[PDB]
Formats: sequence, C-alpha cells, structure tokens
Amino acid sequence: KVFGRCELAAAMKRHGLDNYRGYSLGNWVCAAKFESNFNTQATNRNTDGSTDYGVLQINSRWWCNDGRTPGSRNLCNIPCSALLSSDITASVNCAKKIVSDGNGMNAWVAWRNRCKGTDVQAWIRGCRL
Repeated sequence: KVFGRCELAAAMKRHGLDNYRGYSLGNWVCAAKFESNFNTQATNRNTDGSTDYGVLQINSRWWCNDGRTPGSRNLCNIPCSALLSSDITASVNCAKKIVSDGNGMNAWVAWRNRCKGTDVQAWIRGCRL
C-alpha cells in the first residue's frame, strides 16, 4: 500500500507514535518518506546480506526474521514479511522497540541525514489530525 502523507500521519498518530520518546509526528512521517516513499512494500538489500522491510525499512539483522540473514536476532519477534502489510501495526510496534534502544531515531539513516534538525512539522501541515 502506498500511503498518502496525511493518511499515514493519522494512522501513526492513532498508533501512539506522536511524541513517542519525545519525537513528534513530523519526525516519523519524514523518516517514512525518505525510507520507503510511504510504500509498505518497500524492500532493499544491504551489503551485509541483511534486508530492510516496509515503510520504516526495519532491518533483518536485528529486528525481524526473513530466513536468510545468518545470525539475525529477531528482536521484534516477527517474520519480516509482516512489515510489508497495508496495516502498519507491526511496523509501528517494532519501530517503538527500536527507538527505545539507545540511539533513538538515529537508528534510521535517512532520518539522521534528511530529517534530523529540519522543520519536520512541515510533514503534518494541512492534515486533519
């Protein structure tokens, strides 16, 4: 499913991501834009052999099981294909563990590089939330 900017903002909100660990909604929406272009079906393989899945591009080295990443840890306890669904619930629950992990949203490279220190509020402007 390719979400609309405001549709995604609204679902993320409803899912408890707004201000989750001090990161406002605009942060989450910006990171989703840059990680997957709002497409829940986005996948990207990494040099290490791991793969990023879904709207939030969650890595199979640590967070989910895809059956082909040796030494994966499966911290979110889910198969990686669950992260590709039209329903963002598992992506969200998993992102919440990730962000609680220590480095915050810095875990997301596009967030760090394209979102961080920018006017992220722009991302939810005009939305009915």
